[PDB]
Amino acid sequence: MKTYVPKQVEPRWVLIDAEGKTLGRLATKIATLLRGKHRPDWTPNVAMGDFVVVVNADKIRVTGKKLEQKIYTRYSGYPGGLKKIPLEKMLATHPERVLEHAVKGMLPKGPLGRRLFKRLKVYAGPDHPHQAQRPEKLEV
Amino acid sequence: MFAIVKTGGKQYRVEPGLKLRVEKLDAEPGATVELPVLLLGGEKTVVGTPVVEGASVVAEVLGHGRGKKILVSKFKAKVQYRRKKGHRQPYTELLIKEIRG
Amino acid sequence: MEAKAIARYVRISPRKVRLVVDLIRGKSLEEARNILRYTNKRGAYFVAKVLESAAANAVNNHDMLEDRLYVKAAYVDEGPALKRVLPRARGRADIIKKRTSHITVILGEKHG
Amino acid sequence: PRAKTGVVRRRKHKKILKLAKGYWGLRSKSFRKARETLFAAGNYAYAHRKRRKRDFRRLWIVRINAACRQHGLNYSTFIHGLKKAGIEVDRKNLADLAVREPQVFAELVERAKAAQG
Amino acid sequence: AKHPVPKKKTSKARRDARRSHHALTPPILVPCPECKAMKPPHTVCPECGYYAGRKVLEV
Amino acid sequence: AYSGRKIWPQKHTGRARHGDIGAPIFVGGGVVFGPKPRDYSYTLPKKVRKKGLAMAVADRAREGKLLLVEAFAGVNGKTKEFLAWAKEAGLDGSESVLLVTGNELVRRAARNLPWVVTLAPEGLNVYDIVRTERLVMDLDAWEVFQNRIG
RNA sequence: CAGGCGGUAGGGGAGCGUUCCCGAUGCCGAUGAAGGCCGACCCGCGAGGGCGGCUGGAGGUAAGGGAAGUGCGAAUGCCG
RNA sequence: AGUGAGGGCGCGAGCGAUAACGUCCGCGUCCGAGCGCGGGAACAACCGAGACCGCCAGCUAAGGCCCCCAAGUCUGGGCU
RNA sequence: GUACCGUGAGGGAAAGGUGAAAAGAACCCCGGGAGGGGAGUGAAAUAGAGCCUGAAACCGUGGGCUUACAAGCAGUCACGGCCCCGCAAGGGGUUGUGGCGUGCCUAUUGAAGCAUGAGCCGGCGACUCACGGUCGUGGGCGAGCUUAAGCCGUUGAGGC
Ligand SMILES: [Mg+2]
Ligand SMILES: [Mg+2]
Ligand SMILES: [Mg+2]
Ligand SMILES: [Mg+2]
Ligand SMILES: [Mg+2]
Ligand SMILES: [Mg+2]
Ligand SMILES: [Mg+2]
Ligand SMILES: [Mg+2]
Ligand SMILES: [Mg+2]
Ligand SMILES: [Mg+2]
Ligand SMILES: [Mg+2]
Ligand SMILES: [Mg+2]
Ligand SMILES: [Mg+2]
Ligand SMILES: [Mg+2]
Ligand SMILES: [Mg+2]
Ligand SMILES: [Mg+2]
Ligand SMILES: [Mg+2]
Ligand SMILES: [Mg+2]
Ligand SMILES: [Mg+2]
Ligand SMILES: [Mg+2]
Ligand SMILES: [Mg+2]
Ligand SMILES: [Mg+2]
Ligand SMILES: [Mg+2]
Ligand SMILES: [Mg+2]
Ligand SMILES: [Mg+2]
Ligand SMILES: [Mg+2]
Ligand SMILES: [Mg+2]
Ligand SMILES: [Mg+2]
Ligand SMILES: [Mg+2]
Ligand SMILES: [Mg+2]
Ligand SMILES: [Mg+2]
Ligand SMILES: [Mg+2]
Ligand SMILES: [Mg+2]
Ligand SMILES: [Mg+2]
Ligand SMILES: [Mg+2]
Ligand SMILES: [Mg+2]
Ligand SMILES: [Mg+2]
Ligand SMILES: [Mg+2]
Ligand SMILES: [Mg+2]
Ligand SMILES: [Mg+2]
Ligand SMILES: [Mg+2]
Ligand SMILES: [Mg+2]
Ligand SMILES: [Mg+2]
Ligand SMILES: [Mg+2]
Ligand SMILES: [Mg+2]
Ligand SMILES: [Mg+2]
Ligand SMILES: [Mg+2]
Ligand SMILES: [Mg+2]
Ligand SMILES: [Mg+2]
Ligand SMILES: [Mg+2]
Ligand SMILES: [Mg+2]
Ligand SMILES: [Mg+2]
Ligand SMILES: [Mg+2]
Ligand SMILES: [Mg+2]
Ligand SMILES: [Mg+2]
Ligand SMILES: [Mg+2]
Ligand SMILES: [Mg+2]
Ligand SMILES: [Mg+2]
Ligand SMILES: [Mg+2]
Ligand SMILES: [Mg+2]
Ligand SMILES: [Mg+2]
Ligand SMILES: [Mg+2]
Ligand SMILES: [Mg+2]
Ligand SMILES: [Mg+2]
Ligand SMILES: [Mg+2]
Ligand SMILES: [Mg+2]
Ligand SMILES: [Mg+2]
Ligand SMILES: [Mg+2]
Ligand SMILES: [Mg+2]
Ligand SMILES: [Mg+2]
Ligand SMILES: [Mg+2]
Ligand SMILES: [Mg+2]
Ligand SMILES: [Mg+2]
Ligand SMILES: [Mg+2]
Ligand SMILES: [Mg+2]
Ligand SMILES: [Mg+2]
Ligand SMILES: [Mg+2]
Ligand SMILES: [Mg+2]
Ligand SMILES: [Mg+2]
Ligand SMILES: [Mg+2]
Ligand SMILES: [Mg+2]
Ligand SMILES: [Mg+2]
Ligand SMILES: [Mg+2]
Ligand SMILES: [Mg+2]
Ligand SMILES: [Mg+2]
Ligand SMILES: [Mg+2]
Ligand SMILES: [Mg+2]
Ligand SMILES: [Mg+2]
Ligand SMILES: [Mg+2]
Ligand SMILES: [Mg+2]
Ligand SMILES: [Mg+2]
Ligand SMILES: [Mg+2]
Ligand SMILES: [Mg+2]
Ligand SMILES: [Mg+2]
Ligand SMILES: [Mg+2]
Ligand SMILES: [Mg+2]
Ligand SMILES: [Mg+2]
Ligand SMILES: [Mg+2]
Ligand SMILES: [Mg+2]
Ligand SMILES: [Mg+2]
Ligand SMILES: [Mg+2]
Ligand SMILES: [Mg+2]
Ligand SMILES: [Mg+2]
Ligand SMILES: [Mg+2]
Ligand SMILES: [Mg+2]
Ligand SMILES: [Mg+2]
Ligand SMILES: [Mg+2]
Ligand SMILES: [Mg+2]
Ligand SMILES: [Mg+2]
Ligand SMILES: [Mg+2]
Ligand SMILES: [Mg+2]
Ligand SMILES: [Mg+2]
Ligand SMILES: [Mg+2]
Ligand SMILES: [Mg+2]
Ligand SMILES: [Mg+2]
Ligand SMILES: [Mg+2]
Ligand SMILES: [Mg+2]
Ligand SMILES: [Mg+2]
Ligand SMILES: [Mg+2]
Ligand SMILES: [Mg+2]
Ligand SMILES: [Mg+2]
Ligand SMILES: [Mg+2]
Ligand SMILES: [Mg+2]
Ligand SMILES: [Mg+2]
Ligand SMILES: [Mg+2]
Ligand SMILES: [Mg+2]
Ligand SMILES: [Mg+2]
Ligand SMILES: [Mg+2]
Ligand SMILES: [Mg+2]
Ligand SMILES: [Mg+2]
Ligand SMILES: [Mg+2]
Ligand SMILES: [Mg+2]
Ligand SMILES: [Mg+2]
Ligand SMILES: [Mg+2]
Ligand SMILES: [Mg+2]
Ligand SMILES: [Mg+2]
Ligand SMILES: [Mg+2]
Ligand SMILES: [Mg+2]
Ligand SMILES: [Mg+2]
Ligand SMILES: [Mg+2]
Ligand SMILES: [Mg+2]
Ligand SMILES: [Mg+2]
Ligand SMILES: [Mg+2]
Ligand SMILES: [Mg+2]
Ligand SMILES: [Mg+2]
Ligand SMILES: [Mg+2]
Ligand SMILES: [Mg+2]
Ligand SMILES: [Mg+2]
Ligand SMILES: [Mg+2]
Ligand SMILES: [Mg+2]
Ligand SMILES: [Mg+2]
Ligand SMILES: [Mg+2]
Ligand SMILES: [Mg+2]
Ligand SMILES: [Mg+2]
Ligand SMILES: [Mg+2]
Ligand SMILES: [Mg+2]
Ligand SMILES: [Mg+2]
Ligand SMILES: [Mg+2]
Ligand SMILES: [Mg+2]
Ligand SMILES: [Mg+2]
Ligand SMILES: [Mg+2]
Ligand SMILES: [Mg+2]
Ligand SMILES: [Mg+2]
Ligand SMILES: [Mg+2]
Ligand SMILES: [Mg+2]
Ligand SMILES: [Mg+2]
Ligand SMILES: [Mg+2]
Ligand SMILES: [Mg+2]
Ligand SMILES: [Mg+2]
Ligand SMILES: [Mg+2]
Ligand SMILES: [Mg+2]
Ligand SMILES: [Mg+2]
Ligand SMILES: [Mg+2]
Ligand SMILES: [Mg+2]
Ligand SMILES: [Zn+2]
Repeated sequence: MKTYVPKQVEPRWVLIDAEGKTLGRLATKIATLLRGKHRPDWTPNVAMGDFVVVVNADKIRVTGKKLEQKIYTRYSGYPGGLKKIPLEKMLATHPERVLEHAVKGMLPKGPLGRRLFKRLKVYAGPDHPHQAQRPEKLEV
Repeated sequence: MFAIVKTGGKQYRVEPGLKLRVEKLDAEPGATVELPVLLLGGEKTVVGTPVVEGASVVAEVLGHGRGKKILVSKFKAKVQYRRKKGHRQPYTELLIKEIRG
Repeated sequence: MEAKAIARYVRISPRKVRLVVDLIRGKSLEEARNILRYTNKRGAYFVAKVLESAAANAVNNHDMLEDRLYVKAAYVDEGPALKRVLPRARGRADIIKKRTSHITVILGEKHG
Repeated sequence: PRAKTGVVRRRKHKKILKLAKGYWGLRSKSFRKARETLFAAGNYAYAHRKRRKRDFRRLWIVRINAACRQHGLNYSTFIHGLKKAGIEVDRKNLADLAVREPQVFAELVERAKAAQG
Repeated sequence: AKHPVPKKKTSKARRDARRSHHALTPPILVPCPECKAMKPPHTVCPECGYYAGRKVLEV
Repeated sequence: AYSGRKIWPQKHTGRARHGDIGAPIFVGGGVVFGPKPRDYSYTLPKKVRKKGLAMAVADRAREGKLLLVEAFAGVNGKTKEFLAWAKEAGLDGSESVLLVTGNELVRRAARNLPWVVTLAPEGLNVYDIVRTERLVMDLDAWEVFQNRIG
């Protein structure tokens, strides 16, 4: 008696509103969905997660002085090439990234994890363009 | 109707007519043996605590046999240590006849 | 039906001939003649001789018609190498391999 | 009497290259690289047979959990309720039920709930 | 100079990989307007000796 | 047969270190522990030798395959003559025979049979008796055997 | 039935295979020896041993014993 | 027979500078030979635990239960 | 005892195998030749002289699976896909994604080690033998056991 393995299956689009939610505690869940681990037929070597659409990302919330004090870095390969950006500034420019970035670092590394990351759809402001898939508004 | 049975220290979901390979039993081939039922599903739903009282699954032993050879090898480095063992796990094949209960 | 030809113990290095042979493989006997006619390599000579020897064998030996011939298969195999001593500075000596080839051409008919 | 090597060493060598079919480059063409690779392979099998067991328990657990939270309770307490109610159905089967027999899993949920408070 | 030297034999994969570009190009050719024999363009025909209508050299 | 020269200097060649090319490590070099002439013989206790010789005739006695004859009648020398006689002693040659006798002529007759092994009495030995199905002996030779042992 | 069974140096035990000897004036062999190449088959814990297909073309060596130039992956080993 | 280069850690001393992945002894332990398994990101010797083989069964240890990553975004009560 | 090396004394190789029989391939064809394609000989030419068998490294041609947003001691466990063998169920090949993953040897307190050895394959390659010891062991005889050289016999015979 072998374990059930699901056959290729229709995805499930979903909608999240990020206004007011705590950055970390939200993405911890967006990852959970993306990965698929809420479906009882879950399967680790295939992409069977949800598609997540997130809106009002620009209005995510953080505790503490993280607005000014938390610092997003990235290298550049050149000498002196380390760039360091305070959260304030990132929200000011590309607020989408803040959530994007937070969720990414919670997804598996490698081919599949990079594919699951593409199923995340983050927008600042209340409007998203995926009216076509009619995403089921999620609550938690 | 389906049954969750328990034999050879493991559990399997059976239906009548299921060909099942299991840990080696004593029955002569062609003998029929009763297997304890842990749960009955399908139309009824009877749930064992741990075992369902009246139930039983009648199965017939088709035959015994050795599984394919699993070659078990050991190797520690810089220490001249190698071992080759050839494991062929024994089993019993059952045809599931019916589900009493 | 197919017709074969093999020039062998040809004193040229295989990688070099094999370069030319790849030009004509799968080609028609007419492109092949044209291609080798103007391939700026030394190997062109030898592959050409085999390609012509095959075509002869095709019609003179195997009842096949010249207007339908094509290079169905062709290859070069390494032959025994002529080994040679090359004296280097400070007394050292090297071995030069003057390599050789076994050039094979296989022609078929096809009527498309 | 002289007992020259003869046929023996080839036969050993061929025996092992036979095993190493599929291996990459010299690991399938060189006896000495074949052997080395095989050493590893043997140990990976032995250790992975052990791991395979853990791996499936994890998989099953992840599913039983998912199925659980549909009925609004975690695997944590589900298992517990299933224990205090003397159920002995294992995870390999719990998980197959969670998928193939929703209505039965759903029942086992109510039972577990019942027998912990 | 201190005599640089290959640290490892090149693998068959990596050798042949390098030669992915070594492949030869078929001679580019055109038919002669006169004798219709194939020949390289912009060159005087070796078969009939004509170029640009005129007979250039005698074959 | 090689020289004793060190084929090349100990250091700074980049080759491995060597001595003469008669070193067993070279092809064509000497052999490490190859065979040299030998005496495989040894002096088995005389008492043992006798005791087994008697014991061999015993094994053949118990089997019944021992036969004593006082003389072979027809045999004047030729093989067919023995074949005649052998027929009568019931030696049809379906089984091997050790023929022990002092009689020069009789051994001559039986000799070329591929089922017969000829022997003088002095030559009795336990190998030859074991590797034959049947024992057949002169009374004149039995005397020798009885005398050896004792 | 009960218990034990990680293991370097090292000690002990039981086996596998190579060449040769007896077994042999035998038995197997052109209806194909040895050797080679395959195999998802059989037996063996394993070293191995069989069976089948292809090659090969003249040898082979049983049960039971005997004897050793008896098993290689490394020696900047030797030869090719 | 092998061993007669040991090492780390805890504890007790000498040397040292109440330095050293220091050194020298003593008691114990483990690595050595358990660079096999779980934890401690990674890590001989710290925590857990002494691997005969098989299983798509179960319980626990250390350590853990928000995501990467198995299990509580558990329940009270404080502090920052 | 040559080739070759060395002024010299001296050093010192490699190299055996068509087939029972040369019947050793006339003649035609391509080619300057070499070499091949027909033909012919033979049981066999996948015995064609660079000749019995013809392993491995190594080099090609053809086919199946696979690969151009994934970072790797090259494997392994699982699932899935394609191709193939299979009445069935089962299997072979390949590998997309997921899990796990510090070559072998030696020397070492300790090595994946940026310590040693190995380009790869094939073959040669190291605990022997004699005499004497000391234990164990299979036997023979036992207050006794046992012969050495040699002599006789044999010519794989033993006796004295
Ligand atoms: Mg879905
Ligand atoms: Mg839905
Ligand atoms: Mg708003
Ligand atoms: Mg700058
Ligand atoms: Mg800087
Ligand atoms: Mg900025
Ligand atoms: Mg990671
Ligand atoms: Mg995106
Ligand atoms: Mg908007
Ligand atoms: Mg909108
Ligand atoms: Mg928009
Ligand atoms: Mg939708
Ligand atoms: Mg049903
Ligand atoms: Mg079955
Ligand atoms: Mg009954
Ligand atoms: Mg089987
Ligand atoms: Mg099997
Ligand atoms: Mg170890
Ligand atoms: Mg074993
Ligand atoms: Mg090509
Ligand atoms: Mg043309
Ligand atoms: Mg120069
Ligand atoms: Mg050189
Ligand atoms: Mg070179
Ligand atoms: Mg050897
Ligand atoms: Mg492979
Ligand atoms: Mg295991
Ligand atoms: Mg694990
Ligand atoms: Mg377990
Ligand atoms: Mg409770
Ligand atoms: Mg290639
Ligand atoms: Mg180019
Ligand atoms: Mg024109
Ligand atoms: Mg032209
Ligand atoms: Mg000499
Ligand atoms: Mg000297
Ligand atoms: Mg030399
Ligand atoms: Mg030297
Ligand atoms: Mg050098
Ligand atoms: Mg050097
Ligand atoms: Mg050297
Ligand atoms: Mg030497
Ligand atoms: Mg030599
Ligand atoms: Mg010796
Ligand atoms: Mg001697
Ligand atoms: Mg003595
Ligand atoms: Mg004597
Ligand atoms: Mg006489
Ligand atoms: Mg005779
Ligand atoms: Mg005889
Ligand atoms: Mg005689
Ligand atoms: Mg005789
Ligand atoms: Mg005799
Ligand atoms: Mg054994
Ligand atoms: Mg014989
Ligand atoms: Mg014979
Ligand atoms: Mg004879
Ligand atoms: Mg026989
Ligand atoms: Mg014949
Ligand atoms: Mg036959
Ligand atoms: Mg045959
Ligand atoms: Mg092959
Ligand atoms: Mg088979
Ligand atoms: Mg078996
Ligand atoms: Mg045998
Ligand atoms: Mg067998
Ligand atoms: Mg044949
Ligand atoms: Mg054969
Ligand atoms: Mg012959
Ligand atoms: Mg034998
Ligand atoms: Mg036989
Ligand atoms: Mg035997
Ligand atoms: Mg034998
Ligand atoms: Mg014997
Ligand atoms: Mg034997
Ligand atoms: Mg030897
Ligand atoms: Mg070695
Ligand atoms: Mg070597
Ligand atoms: Mg070297
Ligand atoms: Mg050499
Ligand atoms: Mg060399
Ligand atoms: Mg050689
Ligand atoms: Mg060499
Ligand atoms: Mg000592
Ligand atoms: Mg001592
Ligand atoms: Mg000392
Ligand atoms: Mg030391
Ligand atoms: Mg110590
Ligand atoms: Mg200590
Ligand atoms: Mg410490
Ligand atoms: Mg301390
Ligand atoms: Mg102090
Ligand atoms: Mg101090
Ligand atoms: Mg201090
Ligand atoms: Mg300090
Ligand atoms: Mg201080
Ligand atoms: Mg200290
Ligand atoms: Mg101190
Ligand atoms: Mg201590
Ligand atoms: Mg450990
Ligand atoms: Mg220990
Ligand atoms: Mg280690
Ligand atoms: Mg550990
Ligand atoms: Mg760890
Ligand atoms: Mg740490
Ligand atoms: Mg370490
Ligand atoms: Mg440490
Ligand atoms: Mg570790
Ligand atoms: Mg360790
Ligand atoms: Mg701990
Ligand atoms: Mg503790
Ligand atoms: Mg317990
Ligand atoms: Mg537990
Ligand atoms: Mg504790
Ligand atoms: Mg705990
Ligand atoms: Mg955590
Ligand atoms: Mg984990
Ligand atoms: Mg989890
Ligand atoms: Mg010389
Ligand atoms: Mg001859
Ligand atoms: Mg001859
Ligand atoms: Mg010819
Ligand atoms: Mg001509
Ligand atoms: Mg000329
Ligand atoms: Mg012919
Ligand atoms: Mg013919
Ligand atoms: Mg024939
Ligand atoms: Mg043939
Ligand atoms: Mg000749
Ligand atoms: Mg000749
Ligand atoms: Mg020749
Ligand atoms: Mg020639
Ligand atoms: Mg040759
Ligand atoms: Mg050949
Ligand atoms: Mg094709
Ligand atoms: Mg290909
Ligand atoms: Mg990507
Ligand atoms: Mg993998
Ligand atoms: Mg899948
Ligand atoms: Mg396809
Ligand atoms: Mg296909
Ligand atoms: Mg197939
Ligand atoms: Mg079939
Ligand atoms: Mg079929
Ligand atoms: Mg299948
Ligand atoms: Mg497959
Ligand atoms: Mg793979
Ligand atoms: Mg597969
Ligand atoms: Mg990985
Ligand atoms: Mg390490
Ligand atoms: Mg080494
Ligand atoms: Mg280390
Ligand atoms: Mg190294
Ligand atoms: Mg270092
Ligand atoms: Mg160094
Ligand atoms: Mg050193
Ligand atoms: Mg070497
Ligand atoms: Mg080497
Ligand atoms: Mg090196
Ligand atoms: Mg080199
Ligand atoms: Mg040896
Ligand atoms: Mg010794
Ligand atoms: Mg010894
Ligand atoms: Mg020895
Ligand atoms: Mg001795
Ligand atoms: Mg003593
Ligand atoms: Mg003794
Ligand atoms: Mg005694
Ligand atoms: Mg003496
Ligand atoms: Mg005489
Ligand atoms: Mg004499
Ligand atoms: Mg003799
Ligand atoms: Mg003789
Ligand atoms: Mg004597
Ligand atoms: Zn023209």
